[PDB]
Amino acid sequence: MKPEDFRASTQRPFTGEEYLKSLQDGREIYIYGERVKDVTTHPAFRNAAASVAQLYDALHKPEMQDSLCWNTDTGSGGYTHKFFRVAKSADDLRQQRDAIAEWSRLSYGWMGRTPDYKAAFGCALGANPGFYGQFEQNARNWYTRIQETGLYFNHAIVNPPIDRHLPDKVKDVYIKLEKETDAGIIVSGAKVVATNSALTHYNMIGENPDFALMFVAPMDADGVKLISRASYEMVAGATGSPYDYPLSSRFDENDAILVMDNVLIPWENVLIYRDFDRCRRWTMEGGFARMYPLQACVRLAVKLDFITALLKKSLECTGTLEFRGVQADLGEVVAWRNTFWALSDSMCSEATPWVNGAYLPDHAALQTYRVLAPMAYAKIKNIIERNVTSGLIYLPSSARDLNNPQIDQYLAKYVRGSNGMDHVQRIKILKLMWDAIGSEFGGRHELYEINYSGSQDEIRLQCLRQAQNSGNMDKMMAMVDRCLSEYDQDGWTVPHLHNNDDINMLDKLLK
Amino acid sequence: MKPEDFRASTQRPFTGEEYLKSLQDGREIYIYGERVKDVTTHPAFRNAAASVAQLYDALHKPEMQDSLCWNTDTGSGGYTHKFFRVAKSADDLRQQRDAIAEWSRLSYGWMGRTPDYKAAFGCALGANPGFYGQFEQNARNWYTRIQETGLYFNHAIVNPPIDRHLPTDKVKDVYIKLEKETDAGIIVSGAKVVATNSALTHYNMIGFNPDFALMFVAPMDADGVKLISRASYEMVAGATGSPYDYPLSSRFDENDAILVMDNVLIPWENVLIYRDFDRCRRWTMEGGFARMYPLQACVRLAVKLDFITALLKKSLECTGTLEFRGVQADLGEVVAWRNTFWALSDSMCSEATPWVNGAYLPDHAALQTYRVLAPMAYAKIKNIIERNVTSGLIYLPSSARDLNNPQIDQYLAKYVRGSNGMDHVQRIKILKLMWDAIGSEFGGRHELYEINYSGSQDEIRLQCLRQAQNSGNMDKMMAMVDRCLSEYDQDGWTVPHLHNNDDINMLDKLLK
Amino acid sequence: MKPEDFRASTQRPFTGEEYLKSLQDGREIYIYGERVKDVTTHPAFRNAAASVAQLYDALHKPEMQDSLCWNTDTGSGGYTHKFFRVAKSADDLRQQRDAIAEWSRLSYGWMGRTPDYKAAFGCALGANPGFYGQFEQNARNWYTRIQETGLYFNHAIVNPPIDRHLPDKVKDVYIKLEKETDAGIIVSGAKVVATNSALTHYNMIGENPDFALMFVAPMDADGVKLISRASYEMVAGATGSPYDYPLSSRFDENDAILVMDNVLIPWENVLIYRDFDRCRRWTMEGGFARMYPLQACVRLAVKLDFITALLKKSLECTGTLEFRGVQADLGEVVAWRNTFWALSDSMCSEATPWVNGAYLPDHAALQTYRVLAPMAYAKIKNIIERNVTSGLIYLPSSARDLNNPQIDQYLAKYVRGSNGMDHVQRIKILKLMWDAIGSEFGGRHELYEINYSGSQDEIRLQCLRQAQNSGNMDKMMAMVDRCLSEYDQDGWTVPHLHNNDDINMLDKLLK
Amino acid sequence: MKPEDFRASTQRPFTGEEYLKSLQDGREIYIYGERVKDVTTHPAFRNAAASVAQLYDALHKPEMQDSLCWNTDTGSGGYTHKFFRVAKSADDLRQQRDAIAEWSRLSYGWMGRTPDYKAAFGCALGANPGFYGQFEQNARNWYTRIQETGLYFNHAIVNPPIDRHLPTDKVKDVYIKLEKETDAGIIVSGAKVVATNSALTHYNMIGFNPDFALMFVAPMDADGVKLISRASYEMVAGATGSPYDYPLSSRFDENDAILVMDNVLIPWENVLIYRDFDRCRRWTMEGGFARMYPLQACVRLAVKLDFITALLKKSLECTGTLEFRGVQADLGEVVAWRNTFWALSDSMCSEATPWVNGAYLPDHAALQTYRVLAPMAYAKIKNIIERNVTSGLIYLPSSARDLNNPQIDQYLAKYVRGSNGMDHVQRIKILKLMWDAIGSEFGGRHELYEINYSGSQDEIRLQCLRQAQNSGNMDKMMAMVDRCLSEYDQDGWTVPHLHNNDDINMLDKLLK
Ligand SMILES: [Ca+2]
Ligand SMILES: [Ca+2]
Repeated sequence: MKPEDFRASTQRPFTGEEYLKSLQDGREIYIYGERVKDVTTHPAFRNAAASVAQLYDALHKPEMQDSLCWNTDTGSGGYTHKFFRVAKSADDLRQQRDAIAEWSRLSYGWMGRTPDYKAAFGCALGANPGFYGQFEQNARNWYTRIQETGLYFNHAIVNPPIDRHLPDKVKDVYIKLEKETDAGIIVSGAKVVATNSALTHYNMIGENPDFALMFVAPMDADGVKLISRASYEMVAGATGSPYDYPLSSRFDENDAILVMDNVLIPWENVLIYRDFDRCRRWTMEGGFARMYPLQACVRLAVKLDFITALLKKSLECTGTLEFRGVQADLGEVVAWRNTFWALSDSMCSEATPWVNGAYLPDHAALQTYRVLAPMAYAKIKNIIERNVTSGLIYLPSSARDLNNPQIDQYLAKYVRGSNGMDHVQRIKILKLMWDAIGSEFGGRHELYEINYSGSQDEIRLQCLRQAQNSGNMDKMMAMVDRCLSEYDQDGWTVPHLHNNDDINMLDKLLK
Repeated sequence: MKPEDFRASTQRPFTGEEYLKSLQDGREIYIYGERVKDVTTHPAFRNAAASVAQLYDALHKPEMQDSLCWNTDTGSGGYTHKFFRVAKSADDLRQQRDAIAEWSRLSYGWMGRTPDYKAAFGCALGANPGFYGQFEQNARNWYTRIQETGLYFNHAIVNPPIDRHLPTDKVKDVYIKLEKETDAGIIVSGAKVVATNSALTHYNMIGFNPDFALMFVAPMDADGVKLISRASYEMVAGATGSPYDYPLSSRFDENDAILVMDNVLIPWENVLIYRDFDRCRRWTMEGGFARMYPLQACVRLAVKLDFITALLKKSLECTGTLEFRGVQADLGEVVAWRNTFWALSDSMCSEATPWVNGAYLPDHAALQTYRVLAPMAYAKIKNIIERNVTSGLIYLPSSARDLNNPQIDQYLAKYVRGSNGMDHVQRIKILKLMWDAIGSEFGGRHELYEINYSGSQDEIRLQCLRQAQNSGNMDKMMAMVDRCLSEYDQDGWTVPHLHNNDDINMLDKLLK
Repeated sequence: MKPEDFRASTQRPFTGEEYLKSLQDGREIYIYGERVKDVTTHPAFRNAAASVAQLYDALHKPEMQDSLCWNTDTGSGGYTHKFFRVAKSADDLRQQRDAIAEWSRLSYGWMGRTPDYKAAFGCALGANPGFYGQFEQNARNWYTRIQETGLYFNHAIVNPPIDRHLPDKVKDVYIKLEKETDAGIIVSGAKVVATNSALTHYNMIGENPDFALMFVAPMDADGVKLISRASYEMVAGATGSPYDYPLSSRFDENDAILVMDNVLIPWENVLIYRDFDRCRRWTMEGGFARMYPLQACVRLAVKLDFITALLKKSLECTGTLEFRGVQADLGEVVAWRNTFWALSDSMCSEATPWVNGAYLPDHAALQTYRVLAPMAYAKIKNIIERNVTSGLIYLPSSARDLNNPQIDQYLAKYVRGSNGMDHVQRIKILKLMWDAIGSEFGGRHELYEINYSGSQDEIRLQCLRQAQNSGNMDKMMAMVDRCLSEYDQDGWTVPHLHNNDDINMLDKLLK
Repeated sequence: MKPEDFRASTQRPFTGEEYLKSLQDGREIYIYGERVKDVTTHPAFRNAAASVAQLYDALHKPEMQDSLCWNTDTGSGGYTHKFFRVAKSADDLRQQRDAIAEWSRLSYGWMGRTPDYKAAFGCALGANPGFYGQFEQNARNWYTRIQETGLYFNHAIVNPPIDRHLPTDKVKDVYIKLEKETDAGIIVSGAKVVATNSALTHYNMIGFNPDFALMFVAPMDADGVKLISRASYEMVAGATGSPYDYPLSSRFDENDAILVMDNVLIPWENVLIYRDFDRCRRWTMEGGFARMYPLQACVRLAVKLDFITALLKKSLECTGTLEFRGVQADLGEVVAWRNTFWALSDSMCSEATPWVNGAYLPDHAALQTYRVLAPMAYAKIKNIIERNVTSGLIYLPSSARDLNNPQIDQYLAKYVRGSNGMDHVQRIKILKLMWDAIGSEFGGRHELYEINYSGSQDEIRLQCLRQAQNSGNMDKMMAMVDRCLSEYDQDGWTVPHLHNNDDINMLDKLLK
């Protein structure tokens, strides 16, 4: 059974209930040395699964449909989330920017790999299917399927480590073509950082041409397996509570290892085959890399709306918000929050036509978001840590402490909010702040924001390459060349400026 | 004679020639212990004056007029720089953004107080004249005047220091204060500091016991108006250097002066706020100028960053270090900062809101963001340049005189070539241009200017916070946090879609 | 029964066994809404208690005694840890510096509030007992007791928050004298950030003179209670393993709220009584503030030895240590690690005589350590996070994954060390790094290092005040004043320099 | 005539007068397209020459001799600066540290290439002469010479740029290379860049196909030795300023030149390494100099930070902002950085280790730490100053000529007073001193110098890592991590004092 067959109607994406039923497919997932029977009921994934299901439910609410949905461009007569359909103007991109922000607000910016992230990949297939040559019809069909059903795609792109001392064994670790058959291709290898793949329907995977592949793999195919990292949702449930870990308990996106063990990929799922030329050209010509950072920038901007107000609430509680230096530190967090919204505005207003009527967001703004976000996030976290100087480190252990009157009587007296809040509300706000930055979930989120789109050198190199490839550097260079042409070793070459022959005193001085 | 009377036509702003003639008035400027006889010929100001004159000439050039000008809204049938006329849409602001960029490119982003800077003040007077009460007609007339003529306004806003040990009488006399009220106007005395490029301006706007609660326009040639100049990088570059050695110092120096007002008569036609503490306190928020000028400043910086970015790339091509991954990454970060200020200027226009009388204001959050980011970005970009041109800047031959002496030149031709194939003349020229941008006294002054531009580091951050609070932005962010908090309590979830931990919590079994 | 009565001998401090027995005293501690019966057996404290007991055991090992111990100066004929006795030379301080480093190495620098931290307070009482006036004999007796027994002292100094809108109620939150009796004083209030107080014997607590107090409070006195924060030791035990959380499982120092509810403090335990003059003078004259940062700097330097080598091991595993930029980032961590050792060298070599033959470490070096440590620690953590770009975020969940052959077979193939390490060793190293920086314990440690001795402005202000009070600023100022005296508005005032009258061209130019 | 023959006595180093006479030789220096006739009288070098002469005079002053000098170890019965004689204990290094600080205080930390900088090279030759093989006696004789006379040595180590597009023949001719071997010595050609203060030195040490594998001593007056100077901040300050306006530029400028060697004859007595790639590669690690000079550099910077710290405090007293908590915190951080470099110099001496022939070397880890921290600390301190003197530096009156003109001076007396009660003359003087330290072209050059001092940011960090590895420090840190790892495995603790989690782990009960 195909995931899309769980829908009661072919004219709309999944509802939350249909999405949850579609995950009960015998996918192979491991956590804590055991196989997961059902992701929708398992204590490590059930609330994250319920959080994603809320996004699907919002598409069917009349009050949210103007902001979230458009009709499909397929002629099916149905509707879809705006970011699942190819943008054909700067205004289309702005409407998609707002639809992404509306979905991101349902997780307060904490879910980074929701269905709209890879919906940009579906749009890349639909806008430029001709790029894939003999696999053009696969690109067209996959765009149609993703758009109409609201299929939850992810990607597994980071390669696993290689032992430099191994013999043959080295060329077996990476995703490699092992056999070509009539039904399709047989593949083996692994990809790391398969973020929230336990809750997805499909994963896109991308001098020996056997390594030059791009294909779609279903989460329930024989040989497809996930090896999970520690679950902050399960730990928060087993040893904490929603009051103590309000983000860990519902928004944890498990960063897994995606294993492919002798997996048959049907020809209908192949996009690039034994083609080093198309693989090298895909980052620049495919469209996806020129589209997804719009989603990521908006998602971060929503998370920064949350962090900014949460920091203000935390400082109202500590009473340090009265200090000039504290207000200045909060003001800088506000400036960073404003930056990411302004970048998303520029991404849309400066959008350019691409191919087949499609529009792409401003490429310089996408690269800028990638460079600034790790620095802004690390700086904002340091600002929070140095401003809530004492308030976070000694928080009572549990909601159980508030529910024990022998303990609660002291918390009511000694842990009140400076701005008049009762102890229950003060502790609640500070626990929410701690889960955002210092819990294992908070620590993982920092590592995620810093390393998301690559190393610090790599993101800066790609920002430079974009300025060069777009012609931006040539235009900046033309201005410097003009400045240089206006003078030489003999003086000005322009008539409006005064030469120094009448005022230079060096001949008279050095005579 | 009024400065506008130097124009041969009432249908356009000054040409460069007319602007230069208008500066040959009774202005009283001191530098190096001497009174300046004529700013347009004096070795400390002549090239900076010639650089501003080029901006005026560009307004009348067919190849530039399309990007720079619009017709006046006064019914005169004339034209003006787009930023001298009130914006009435988001598209109007984008056109003004482009017109500012075109003028800023004529100085490669190095002149920060050109006439378009205070043209936002003229627009503030025109958009909201009713704010000034009995002085409403002065606001209307000044808007008309500035717009049609392209008058070069400036301001001196920073108060001078006060000795805390002097009597209460002596400390009060230092600030701008009303001395006497007459039939012709008001008599004022005091001083303002950081009167950047006031030597080349027509008028200065001066603003904040009601005798201290004033806002007025003062001509640069009024009796009792005097400027005490700082050291001239233009004059030093001319006397001991050359355009080759100091290519920016020699033409774009904007002298940061002390503006003195010694018993100056201000006619009633030039008064905007009079003995009114309420209007003075309300002006930053309601006047409009503070909500307009950072659009000019952000664009000006973005143009300077276009210049610095490519100049850094050229310098690294010469040193040959551009082949290193870490060097390319450092240049990539400069590119990201350059991109940021352009993206902020895009948002300022696209997110513009209606104000009063059909006027539009740029996005206020984006103006505050530019003010906070610019000092950090500029200091970081300068550090990136310093640590990447590790040797190339410090030993540059002294002078174009070294290149013009064959005995010295023959060794420079052999040992100081560009790594990318440039001859020594071009290699030294590029690196001297980079040094003038960052390490010369002009380069050092520019860093101090970009860092301290719109106030202290705490003040700019406080104003960014105040804007989020006053606009309702903080209330909306707070509504999202309040919604998160309402979804659970000390007993569990308050929303039905999430699973409570009663079936998995192990603390009862573990404890007791 | 007194803690010291648990020792089988009066001529040596506690052994580990005797220290553990001494904690079974009916102290009142809460965690997870429940009373703790015994800290030595409770799942939230038992390993942290066992870790402290190892320090006591090391004092009795012949192989460690040259580095750890000296004879007492009390005439008892016994021995003690070197830092529990007053230093009387620069060499004494250097020997105490080495003894602190030896004890700190037993927790790899992760235990910040071990008995040697407050041993500096015992030494402050012994070096200057005359400061306490009528309480001089209490200072002498407490120094003797702490030194001979190796009593585990802590301090509770951070005040709890105050609700600005409360009426009377405001002046009840802080530690305040409520009654003066023949036996002693009655006190009430609370102190926050009582780090590892669950494992201590005593805590030192320090216009209305009822608030101007300094006294010693036993952990088992009626009305003395601790309200604990979440236990990373218990969470690591319940949902993890030593392999998964190797630091959280044995070095967690619980940051508690210390409550004093109508506590009788006997006159023998009072050090400063209703004396605003002595309270204000104590930071500058007491000695403790001029002593404890030697312990803290050494402790951090040991933690940086650990982090530096752990980062190198982690980069060997990822294989990125081959990159120039990665080696430079590691080199900076090395430079920070070297700084804190160099500061501890200067603290000892530049030591000055104080009172009664006692020596104090260099005060400028103590203030410098306090300013630099938050910046260095935040920077080192950012270096680690941006250099282990992928390796930390997807680590398999558990030692249970390695013990399941179905999962282990893929980890053996795809998660090997780049430098030839097997997957078990690669995962182990990276989990150790993650527990140091990203676990909740790692997050708490960052908050601790940043905020330890106060806000960022406060530590910088105290560094400035030290330069001014010591005469250092006056000497730097004398050099600037000399530079200024060498010229005036007319030229040089010194004869060796050439005036510019023969070369100044301004008269000729401006004529 | 040899430079040492200018001394009236063989029992002491040069006096200031004798040092100045020794510079009036055949040295060939160019500046501003002209050959310098006499460095001691030329307007670009005369005060820098006079500043170095004061250091030599201080060696013979009773009030300073106690801190600066020791007897020679040569048996001559004379004395020398402590840093010119091989250290044979940790206490010897502390005494040399203090002698360096005393000399550095005479320039307030602004002269970075004074004679004590390369005196560490003389000590490297004396401590390990056997390293040089057949040139061992040259090493011994040069140590004796440098120590007894106080010869001013320097080095030019940075190679000049090479055009990558030139033929393999042309690119090779650029670097220092052996041209011919004769009976008298060797003929060399090539160039070195960043020859800081070479115009005022006696000899330069020049070091790294075996023709390129050389180390030798070259006198500044040898035929074919030429300097091409950078712009002179001393001359510019003299021609267009005054000591009041530029108090550091006017006396402490160390010109960063290009050192050219055109068919120079180097006598065999001056050769140290000849056509030996093995000795050239080993010299950084085994020579001793690289393990000695950073003690001088760290002390010199620490003295400059004593100056900057108090100068910042004086400047903030004048602006009156020192009353603000955030301003006091910013000054407190500058104090912490100043304290760091002194603490590093203490550790360099107390942790000194024995080397060869009884010689001691400062702690190597502390030298590498100083190199990594100094560029970050200096850039941060400069940013702190710039953002805290928000207005005070940018508008300073142009000249002492303004104070000497009563018409201008009367307004400065009223409007430019110090907030702490200082008169305008003292307020402007302090702020001009601060500006010359950070924003003048001299201040800009000093920032570039401190940042790029001992190499690129990656290179200094790599050398810090290599030192931890080569010394065994990394192995010892690794032994601690290996011990932590050995205390547990995938089955639990391997140590008996800790409790395993079998009784509390809830995963079996929770899963399956
Ligand atoms: Ca006049
Ligand atoms: Ca000669």
